[PDB]
Amino acid sequence: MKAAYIIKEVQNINSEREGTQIEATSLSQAKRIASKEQCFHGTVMRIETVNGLWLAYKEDGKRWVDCQ
Amino acid sequence: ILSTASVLAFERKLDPSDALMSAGAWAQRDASQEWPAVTVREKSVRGTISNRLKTKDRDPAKLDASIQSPNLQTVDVANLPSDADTLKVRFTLRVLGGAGTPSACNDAAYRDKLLQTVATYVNDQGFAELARRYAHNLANARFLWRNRVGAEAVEVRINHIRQGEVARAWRFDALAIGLRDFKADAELDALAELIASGLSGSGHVLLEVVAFARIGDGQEVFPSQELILDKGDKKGQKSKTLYSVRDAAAIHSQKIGNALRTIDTWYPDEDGLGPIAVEPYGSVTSQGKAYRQPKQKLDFYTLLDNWVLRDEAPAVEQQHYVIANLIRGGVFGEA
Amino acid sequence: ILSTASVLAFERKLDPSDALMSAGAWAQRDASQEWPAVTVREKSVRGTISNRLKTKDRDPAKLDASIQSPNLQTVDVANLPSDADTLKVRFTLRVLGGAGTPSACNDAAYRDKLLQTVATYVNDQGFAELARRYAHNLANARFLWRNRVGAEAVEVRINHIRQGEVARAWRFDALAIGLRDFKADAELDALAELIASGLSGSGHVLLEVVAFARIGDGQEVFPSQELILDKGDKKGQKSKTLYSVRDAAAIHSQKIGNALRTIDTWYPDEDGLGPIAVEPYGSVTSQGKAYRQPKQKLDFYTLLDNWVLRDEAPAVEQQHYVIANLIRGGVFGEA
Amino acid sequence: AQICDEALQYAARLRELEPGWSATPGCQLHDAEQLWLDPLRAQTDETFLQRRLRGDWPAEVGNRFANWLNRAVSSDSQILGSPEAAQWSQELSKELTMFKEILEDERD
Repeated sequence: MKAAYIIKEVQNINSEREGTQIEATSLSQAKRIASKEQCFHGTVMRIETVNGLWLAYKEDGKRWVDCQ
Repeated sequence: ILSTASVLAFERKLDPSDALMSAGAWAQRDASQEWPAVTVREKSVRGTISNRLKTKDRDPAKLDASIQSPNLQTVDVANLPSDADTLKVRFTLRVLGGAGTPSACNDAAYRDKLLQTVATYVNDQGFAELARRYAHNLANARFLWRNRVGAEAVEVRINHIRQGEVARAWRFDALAIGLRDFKADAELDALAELIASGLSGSGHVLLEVVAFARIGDGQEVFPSQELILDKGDKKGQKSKTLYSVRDAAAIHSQKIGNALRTIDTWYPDEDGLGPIAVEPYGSVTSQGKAYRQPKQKLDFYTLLDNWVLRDEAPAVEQQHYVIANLIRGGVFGEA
Repeated sequence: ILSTASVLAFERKLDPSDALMSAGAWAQRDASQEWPAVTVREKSVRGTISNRLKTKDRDPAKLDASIQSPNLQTVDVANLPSDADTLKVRFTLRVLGGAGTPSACNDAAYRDKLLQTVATYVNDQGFAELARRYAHNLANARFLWRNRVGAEAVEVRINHIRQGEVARAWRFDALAIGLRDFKADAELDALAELIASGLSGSGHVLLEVVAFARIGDGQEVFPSQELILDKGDKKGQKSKTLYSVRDAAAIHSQKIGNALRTIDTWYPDEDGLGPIAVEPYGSVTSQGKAYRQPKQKLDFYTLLDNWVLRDEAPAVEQQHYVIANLIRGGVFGEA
Repeated sequence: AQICDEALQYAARLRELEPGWSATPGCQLHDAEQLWLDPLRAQTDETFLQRRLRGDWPAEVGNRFANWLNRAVSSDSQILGSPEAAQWSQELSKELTMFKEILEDERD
């Protein structure tokens, strides 16, 4: 249940940084942690596994687009 | 009440180009038009492991097992030819002017107040400090990033280009003009008045900037570095790729622009480090530190909202920094 | 508390160039500027199977079935011309200086402690032992890796090149100087003082290192080896690809840089094995072993972490090794 | 086992479906394979490549296929250091021997 997730907050939908690692129960919990840990205004969150597979992203002002 | 605008976008004044690098022999820098370009080619390296192990890989047998199977890479390398000792980095710089007018703004009243504030700054003290510091960054070859640090003799040639040819040409010694002091000169103030006329909008300026570097016969020059796709193996890894426009190594335009913006000596921490680049929350990423933190009232955004909305004009150094940020460009405004 | 920094990145001092190899006859070594280069060409080989058999393919019929079908390759080979008995390997070496200052570092206090540490090192003793050993590895042609082992007579000419020409010329006998003993000499002391004036930051040093080797008429020279893409059939397999810059064989520059760094005599194993190349976890990849394992407290990382953080200065040989590692460069720092 | 069965069936339908292995030559086809072109090199060329396939017995493809399989294991130091690497290499060698001996008898 305590699955590890990677949270990147990047400039547009296709930009890569390193993102911090959390440990959450569910993906709906990681969507709620990542929306709290958004430093800047015009950035785009994204949730990853530890290998690089995507889970979800969210532009600012819109809602969570969910691919895998 | 004059709230700030939701959108703001300032276009980029001081547009540089991609800096093409070519190679040739010193003492014929005046014939440096047919100089052949520095070609990016490939070479393959081996590596023993030299990183800090995480105490679990500190077994002797695991370490010997790691150093028995080394990583094979291919890297891009760029070198001068074996009969030339001068690197010629050549780019053009166009200064536009109209530094206050945004390219997007919702609130009209904020736009009038911001244009009024910028016109007040231009009337009180024109682009004279900023053009002096941009002329210093054009004078010393700071845009030569790592091709400068071991150079014997660097010479920068700046030509102001009118309708089809040069109108006024300069020639500097980039090693006498240090990387950390903004002194005065007789040619530097001429270049500063030219860039001042450019940024004010009272003239068209197109400077062709050439910089020669005495590095040595066939050493390693350092063009700008692209990023990698990394979909292949770890033996044909291609771990480092270099930028090149057409069979010719080059530095990115935004790296030249980051070098030209290194004018900020007004950050509240130690000035024994020297000038940094004008960024909001003025930060250097090689040193990983954020000067002008928002805890102190000295970042870009609090200075802008205090100067524009509630009319708290800061000192002339901080408004020099803010107008350098508006010349830099960006997207500002909340959501 | 002063923990270690997250990132650290020291530039490579002692930059060499890609060692071009040309060829000619001995006793006209003084006119060796228009010598034609050693070109990499191809030949085909036909090999029998020779490796060990893993106890299943030890059948006699399967063995004769394997030796009835040999492999075909097309190797790159580089030979001297049939009327030349001297290999000329030419490269330039540039000594930069400023060995203690990193390029990238997060912790300001770690940066100050490290700069203070290297300052106390250079104040208590200058780059005198290290420059002596670097001048030794320049003197004995160790950068000639396998072109040296069968040589009749090796001569190394080193020219300190000032503004356009040579300021101080050396000449050595590389067989008189052993590959394992650091003695004292007249010319080698002047060379060590020149490299000391380079590394200390007191001047511009650019040496042109030319090495002649009596190998014989038309023997095989050994340029560095490129890796192959492995794309085709096993008859035109192209098993060996040799490095070449422009129709001229060459040794990689990192091989010359590894050869100049063989100064580490201070590793805890037996000194009869000779000096090794200065690396963290000092390891020769030919012998597959890792001297200065992290179990002993003699690798680079624990020595630096004790010297900087808790002020435990080692013996002068271990700090010689540490400053040679800082001159070597690298990316240091954990995740 | 299912992996090498699907590899063999893929080779079977690719080699017996169309003449596309002998459709157009070039410089790069990985022509050391010779398993995806079984009747493609014998039915038209009876003396040229048929002796180059009957005497060679082209079966070295299992090693490149094995190197293709070694990307499927996660290249971690922990699974490399434990005995799972030895057990894994053991079962790959067994099923690779099976793939080799079935690839071998193609000339009959």
